[PDB]
Amino acid sequence: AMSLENVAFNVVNKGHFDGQQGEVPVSIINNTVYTKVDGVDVELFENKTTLPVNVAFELWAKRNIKPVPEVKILNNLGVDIAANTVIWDYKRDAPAHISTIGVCSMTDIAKKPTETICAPLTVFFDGRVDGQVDLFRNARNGVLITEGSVKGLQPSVGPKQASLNGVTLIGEAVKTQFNYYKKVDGVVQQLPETYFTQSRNLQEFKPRSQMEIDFLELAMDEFIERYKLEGYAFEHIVYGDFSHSQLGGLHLLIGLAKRFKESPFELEDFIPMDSTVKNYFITDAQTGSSKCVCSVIDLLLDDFVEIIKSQDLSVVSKVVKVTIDYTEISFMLWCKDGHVETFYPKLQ
Amino acid sequence: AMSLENVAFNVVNKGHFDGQQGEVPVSIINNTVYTKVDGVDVELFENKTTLPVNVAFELWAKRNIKPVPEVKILNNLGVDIAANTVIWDYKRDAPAHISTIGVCSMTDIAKKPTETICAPLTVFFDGRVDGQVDLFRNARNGVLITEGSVKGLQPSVGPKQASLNGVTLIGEAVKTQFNYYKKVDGVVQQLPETYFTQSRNLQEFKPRSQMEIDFLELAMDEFIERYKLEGYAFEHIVYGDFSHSQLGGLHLLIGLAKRFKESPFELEDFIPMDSTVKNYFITDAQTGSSKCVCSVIDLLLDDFVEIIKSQDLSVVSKVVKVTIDYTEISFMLWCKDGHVETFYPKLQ
Amino acid sequence: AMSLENVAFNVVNKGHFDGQQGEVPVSIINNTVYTKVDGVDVELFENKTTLPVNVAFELWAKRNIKPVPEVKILNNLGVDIAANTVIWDYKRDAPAHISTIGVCSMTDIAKKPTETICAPLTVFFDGRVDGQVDLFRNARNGVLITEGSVKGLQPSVGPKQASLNGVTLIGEAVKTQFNYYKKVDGVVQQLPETYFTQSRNLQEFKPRSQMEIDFLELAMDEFIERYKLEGYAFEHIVYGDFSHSQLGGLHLLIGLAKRFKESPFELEDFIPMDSTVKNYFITDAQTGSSKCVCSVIDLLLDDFVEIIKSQDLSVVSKVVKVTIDYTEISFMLWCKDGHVETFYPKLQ
Amino acid sequence: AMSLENVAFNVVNKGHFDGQQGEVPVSIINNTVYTKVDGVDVELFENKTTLPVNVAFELWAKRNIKPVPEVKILNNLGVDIAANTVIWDYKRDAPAHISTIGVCSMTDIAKKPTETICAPLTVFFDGRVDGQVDLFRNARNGVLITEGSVKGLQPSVGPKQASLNGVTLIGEAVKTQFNYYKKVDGVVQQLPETYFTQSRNLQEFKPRSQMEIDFLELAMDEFIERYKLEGYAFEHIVYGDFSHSQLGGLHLLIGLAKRFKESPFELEDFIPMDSTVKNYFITDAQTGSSKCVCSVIDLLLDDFVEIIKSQDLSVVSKVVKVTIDYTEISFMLWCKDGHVETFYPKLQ
Amino acid sequence: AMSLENVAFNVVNKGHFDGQQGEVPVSIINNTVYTKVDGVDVELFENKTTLPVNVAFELWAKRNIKPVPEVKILNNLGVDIAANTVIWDYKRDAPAHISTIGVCSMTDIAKKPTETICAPLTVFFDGRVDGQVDLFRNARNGVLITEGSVKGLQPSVGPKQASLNGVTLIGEAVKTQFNYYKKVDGVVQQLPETYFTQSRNLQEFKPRSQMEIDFLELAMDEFIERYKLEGYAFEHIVYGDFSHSQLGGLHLLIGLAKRFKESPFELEDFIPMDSTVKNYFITDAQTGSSKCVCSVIDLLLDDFVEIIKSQDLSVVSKVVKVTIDYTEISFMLWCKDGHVETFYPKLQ
Ligand SMILES: CN(C)Cc1csc(N)n1
Ligand SMILES: CN(C)Cc1csc(N)n1
Ligand SMILES: CN(C)Cc1csc(N)n1
Ligand SMILES: CN(C)Cc1csc(N)n1
Ligand SMILES: CN(C)Cc1csc(N)n1
Repeated sequence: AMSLENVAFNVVNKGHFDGQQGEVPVSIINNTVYTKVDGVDVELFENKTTLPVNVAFELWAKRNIKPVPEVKILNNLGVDIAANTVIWDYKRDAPAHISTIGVCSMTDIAKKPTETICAPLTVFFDGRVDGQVDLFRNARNGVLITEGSVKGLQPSVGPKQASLNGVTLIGEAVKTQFNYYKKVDGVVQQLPETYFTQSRNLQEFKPRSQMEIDFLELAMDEFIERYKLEGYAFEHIVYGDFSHSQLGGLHLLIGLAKRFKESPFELEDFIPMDSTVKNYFITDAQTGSSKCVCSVIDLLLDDFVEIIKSQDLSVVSKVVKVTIDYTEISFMLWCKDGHVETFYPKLQ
Repeated sequence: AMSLENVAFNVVNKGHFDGQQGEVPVSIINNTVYTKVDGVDVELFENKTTLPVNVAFELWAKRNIKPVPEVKILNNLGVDIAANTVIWDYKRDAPAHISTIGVCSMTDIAKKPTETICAPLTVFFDGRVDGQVDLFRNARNGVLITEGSVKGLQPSVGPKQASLNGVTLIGEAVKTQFNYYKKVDGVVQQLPETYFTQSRNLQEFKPRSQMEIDFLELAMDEFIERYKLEGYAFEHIVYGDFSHSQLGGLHLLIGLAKRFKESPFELEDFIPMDSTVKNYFITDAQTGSSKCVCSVIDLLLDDFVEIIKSQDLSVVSKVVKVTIDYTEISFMLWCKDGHVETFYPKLQ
Repeated sequence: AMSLENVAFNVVNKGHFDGQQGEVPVSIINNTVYTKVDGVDVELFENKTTLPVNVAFELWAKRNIKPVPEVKILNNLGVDIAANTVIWDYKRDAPAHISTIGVCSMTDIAKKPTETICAPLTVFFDGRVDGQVDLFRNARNGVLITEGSVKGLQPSVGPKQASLNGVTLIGEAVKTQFNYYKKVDGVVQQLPETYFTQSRNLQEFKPRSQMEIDFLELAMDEFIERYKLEGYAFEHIVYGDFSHSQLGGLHLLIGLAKRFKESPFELEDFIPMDSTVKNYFITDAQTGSSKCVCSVIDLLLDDFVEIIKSQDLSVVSKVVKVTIDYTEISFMLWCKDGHVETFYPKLQ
Repeated sequence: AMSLENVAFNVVNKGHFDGQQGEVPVSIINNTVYTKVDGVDVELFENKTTLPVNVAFELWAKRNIKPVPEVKILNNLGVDIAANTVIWDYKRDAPAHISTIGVCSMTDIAKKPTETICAPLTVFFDGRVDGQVDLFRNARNGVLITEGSVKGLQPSVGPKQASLNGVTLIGEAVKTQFNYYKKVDGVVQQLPETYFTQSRNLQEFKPRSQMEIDFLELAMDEFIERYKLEGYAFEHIVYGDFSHSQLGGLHLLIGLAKRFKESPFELEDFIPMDSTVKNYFITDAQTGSSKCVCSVIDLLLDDFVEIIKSQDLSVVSKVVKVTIDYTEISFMLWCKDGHVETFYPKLQ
Repeated sequence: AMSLENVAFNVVNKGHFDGQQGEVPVSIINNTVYTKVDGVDVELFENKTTLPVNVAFELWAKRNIKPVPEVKILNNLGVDIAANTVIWDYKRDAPAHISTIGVCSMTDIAKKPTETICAPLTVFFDGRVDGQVDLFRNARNGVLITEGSVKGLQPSVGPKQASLNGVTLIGEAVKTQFNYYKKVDGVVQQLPETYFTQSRNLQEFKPRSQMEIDFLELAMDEFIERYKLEGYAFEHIVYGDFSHSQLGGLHLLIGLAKRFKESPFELEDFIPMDSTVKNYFITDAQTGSSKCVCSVIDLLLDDFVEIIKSQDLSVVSKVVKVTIDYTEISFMLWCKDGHVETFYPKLQ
């Protein structure tokens, strides 16, 4: 019963695929899906994926329209595929996963996640869908999200935010904080202690603590004095050094947000995907200070201060490993005479 | 209930659209339609039309698989559209008509040829389909084909041949000779008395008369002597003159077929469409004699001899109009001292 | 050290990928790979696959240039992937398998067939490559070909022919007849007793037995008399019935080859892939007799005669299953009064 | 050693081409370069050039990431090609020059600018690169930029701004003001006296003089009074006349910037390239006043005032030639009774 | 007055560009040019070049329709560009040269070959066009063809054949044998004494000497005996050795033509361009003997016999340089005990 014309009918009348009956006239030209609306063609979808246009159209129409974990979380947890849904990746304008289970005849490797092809894959299960907690309970590999408790299983409290139709938000009218569960080879895992990235924008940056309010409001030297940060190189790492041709530090999103209020800068996202650590080719418009690979992480300033203040400062250079978004992030810590020179997410 | 996947299902299982129920997985990439057959994509259709790939695919699947009039006949008769069928043009690899009636939601201007949008268009009707003779009686404009007699309607016996799936043939197991009828502005039009082109190939040329057998077998001077053709310039017009840089004459397909047995030549079909008169950029491989626009017609040699012998040879140059395939073909007749110099389908 | 320019260098200098060092300037435009040869671009490859142009180019350069089993055999045996080679499908102008093992970084699911992702897949192993017989012994699933005996393994003698660079041939300077072995779920499977299709063309058809020579030479009634085939409907099944609008029978390639010498016909290959049984939309040019789905098999006439003469003729209709190319081909046998009416590869 | 996969590796790991060793899996689909990052394709480059996708990708990766002269300056100076670098044109999303020298095997006309093919071309040399001042000294044709003095050669002080990764800026952490030198047929040229365009944006417009601060702050009549501009048509030329259907004047960017603070307007950049004078199809959103070709120049208001006050106002219409960005810009000056009516960059 | 619609008008009415006035409606979709002929689109041109579709269309319409030197001759002579004509390469379906002189505004580097940009380029001049012999006398670099004598210029008699509209022929109604002249750096160059390749096809092969007639008619051992070729390895070099997995010898087109009459073989033209020596990936269908790079030259058998009989047979291996089509072709001559083992165009 699935068809191009039926997917298009659902998009036109329901804003997305809603299992409704009906067909609309469709025309495909190159990578674009159009529909006839009173004698003229109207664009419904432009394929930006590496899948065929009609296939990507159907997967985009069948995307999950509930708040879902951000793609970076799913990737860090080793998710290969979702059970009977499509996690659409709005950063890549493409499906987050290569294959599907019970979604599209062209991409499906199975109809149900109980089929033996899914046994080695880490299947994403959503406890908000009936029967998915039980499917995770019998799955060999999987990642489960829930809104509440699961009998016997100990939860890992996930981030406060989730993606709803490409908008990362902390839900007020919807629940976005999930309990995370993971199984590897039939064994429930104890998920590690983890920090979480805040997933904020440069243009819409809002502080989420009194320390972050003080960072944005106070001058550099009075914030450093207030929070006893002397010797931690926040002037370089967080504020940024725009005095040399190569831009110094600037690895925390809150520091880029502070700079952004004063003067603009170019951020070239050369690997445009969702990731815990982002790399930008940054050009500061005021000074002309630039850096080809400037690693940026959006940690709550308090969490970053806690991380940097919990490090031994007696070695010239070492790798500092921190669990962020369930993954191991390596940082390079450079010290001199017991003070930090730089601390940055390792470009590895 | 029409869909891309249903059209594809019919192509895969029925060799064409057969109104069957079912769907197959389809992928569209550029101008090609594929289907998954055991994990790999198999090409079903490559779009060579100016219509969208999925639209052209549906029209090609819905093509008429009965013997139908050749596109040149339909064009000569002023056919704009077909009633509830698609006349596929195998020479252009595209639908013969821009729009449809009751065939495809993207190309349809109407569901039934009785809709007022069809009134000014010359609609093609097929008497072999129930109700189509009556639809022609009520159509303001149209062309009707029938296998037999329609009470009160004066018939025009059409050509012996018709196109069946792109093969032009004189039916033995099927009827290919139709009665033709035409209406212009609600009035039945008297079709003119006409010659018909034979629709033969250069490579598969077969003589269809004793005169044609003699043309292919006898030498030039003994054929001309046998058929009393002295003074009719058959040496130039039919045999061809390969002695100068510009190829002389060579306007009858049988003459090209005779030459082809002896030595090959290049025929550039610069306007590749079905037409009563064809134009080729011909290069003779043996001599290097060539002509940018060599008009070629496939008339039965007897018909061409009858035409040329029925002309007044007392004027230097004049236009000779001959009805061929229902259209008026202009010829340029050039004479000197009561003999033909050249006679060719007038270049426009 | 694999690159687009290195694959292109190998194509230009070695006719294919040969592991040589070097690079040539390449330009990719749409689906075509070009190389600069003295200031002008020369086409190296036109992508006809659903894979990206550069990816398909690399797989085509890395195609197996030794005689390999025909794709229909591999498909019939359930082959999903090849071990460290590419079986190029010359009929589809695409790789026979979706993924690779140790061939191309874009398509590889593994470097070696011992990786756990290959365990559920039926991997094709070539005993002519060092270590591949051992790899088959440790594979959970696979198909092995060999030129000789493997101690302890019960062989299946395969067809006499193999594909060498797209040419199906019976090797004289090379071995094309292989021993076949198959494993399903770690257990060696007994390959069934089978007939083999002959893989002949209509245009280059050669008889391979005295019965086939007699079929092509004798008239229909004297061949049927010589081989005692009265009551077996060879007039319909093998010779073909061109008297009605729907073409009767014509299911054996030798019968199409016999007809082809007398008069031509159109064969529309609507699912253009390699398969034991082929389906054509056939239009006979002489009569206009046609059939949307005409199933055609190229069996040696003697094998087909043996099959049809080994059937019980006392039931109106039944399915007759025959093992051909290791697969079970269903036939529809229709009888009346102890004589065959029709026998054809069952349309699905 | 140059390859598609190596260029892609450099882009992924270094933010641009950095001569590093390594390869990443690449897929090319249409005009887009992707790389596999954990099973999914991530876009690296979308070709907007008229060069092949892989070729444009390599040139974009090999773009100059130091502050370089703006393309309009290079064009006005007659630069045809750059020595061993790529000047990327961010306004056209394409290389500024057709060919390269020592950059890419597909576009290179030479490896070194000393090769005889470069002798007639004006090669761009960068004194900040070792040996390039000496290469300019021996070049027949060229344009040289330097940060300081060149022995024997008299410099032309260029504009204060340069382009750094597509951002036009006046460097604080980097030097953007260059000394310009030019050679035609082996002879060092005396570059002319020139004004420079300021290269500002409408949205980020900042005044660069007290007169420009007063223009943006004061009302029209008090600015004209303060700067004694009565009779110079600044009301029309700089402020703009929005009272008629055709938009009057509005040829100086500062005037568009002033209007922009009050109400928005549409600027159609119908020839989107870098040029000293820009032409826009402007539609004022508040009034509906519009002009198909509104020539706009960004001159410092003081320079424009100096130019207009240095003209003879006694003729109805004449061409006024001004050297701006080293090129001759023609202006049309229209006067009546000794006062300016209009003064605009000539639409020629 | 040059336009897309005017080029299309000329193609439709004149079979090519003929400088006529007029326009036809054109539509461009992807790489195809169409024209409306009675409401439907008819394909005029499919772009197979790396140039834009409209640009390649114009160059193809403006192709030289007189017999011209074969592209291999022009390439061997170092021709970079043609004076006021387009040499169409029918083997590559593209212009033979990158740029033009006085042909198309998109590809022209000059209007006349006297412009200083043409001075370093070897310009092709055609003495059959008025003023082109004089233009060659003033050109710094060039190749001139003439039908007769140029006072003072020492001629080189070229091959008997030329290309007329893609057909290589020895003219009977047109002159195809030209006098050749070449200039390098303002100095007329003495063209070397050369053999010429015959430019024959495998399918249309005709012997051009009594020795070639005897090669095709006599058995291998009686031809070798008749022409005293014992010890020259013609069994390997010309006849071919099909006994091993790697195809032995087979480097002369006449030997491939002889084999072709007996049994077919696959010739993969992996670098499809016109060249004196061609390389094929050959697969013999009868034996399965194959060779990845089989160099093939079409020399008149007498010329090849003269070349091989004029070599010293006392060294194990040496390079033998032979001038063919004005270029120096290296051959690898392998001897043992005073007899030839192999002699083949040296693989590079
Ligand atoms: C282009 N990308 C945003 C995909 C998309 C969604 S809706 C539409 N026209 N395109
Ligand atoms: C390419 N043209 C013949 C259309 C067509 C019909 S089936 C197929 N693959 N293409
Ligand atoms: C078009 N298809 C045969 C693939 C291919 C191989 S070589 C070339 N130019 N294309
Ligand atoms: C589309 N244009 C901005 C080129 C470009 C640079 S990085 C990328 N994906 N495209
Ligand atoms: C496809 N190639 C032969 C170019 C061309 C000339 S005419 C036409 N339709 N295409």
